[PDB]
Amino acid sequence: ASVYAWNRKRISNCVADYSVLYNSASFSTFKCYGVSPTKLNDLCFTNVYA
Amino acid sequence: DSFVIRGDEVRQIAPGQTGKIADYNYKLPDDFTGCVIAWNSNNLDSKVG
Amino acid sequence: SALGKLQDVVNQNAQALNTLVKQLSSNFGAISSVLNDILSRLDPPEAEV
Repeated sequence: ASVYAWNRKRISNCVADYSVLYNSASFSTFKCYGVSPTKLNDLCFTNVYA
Repeated sequence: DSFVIRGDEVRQIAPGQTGKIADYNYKLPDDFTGCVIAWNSNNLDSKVG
Repeated sequence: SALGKLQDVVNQNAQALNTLVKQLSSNFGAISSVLNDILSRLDPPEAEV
């Protein structure tokens, strides 16, 4: 979607492997703010939105 | 410490950085003292092929 | 209220202990008041702060 009408998708009831996001070189910017990128596999979350 | 990297990877030669060459190629300590020197070498370290 | 002086001393000491225990719940400007949450969420360069 466009930036004025940005698409929000809910993520729930799944096990997420974020290690394939850090190790992939396809992303020019992979920047996390309130959490370390490498600790994402060790934590549990709810209210995940993309 | 001398090496050759990309143009966009010069930000990763710093303390406390998250990056690719920072993690698997060259890591700087958090308490690092010293200077990082970078200069373009397209004229010497590149080939047309 | 005959024995108010001793009860006053006991209440002051207990209230000081309760305030000292309560002060652990404050984050003091950090992201969380729990040390385990910070150590499990962040890299040491920002977890140090």
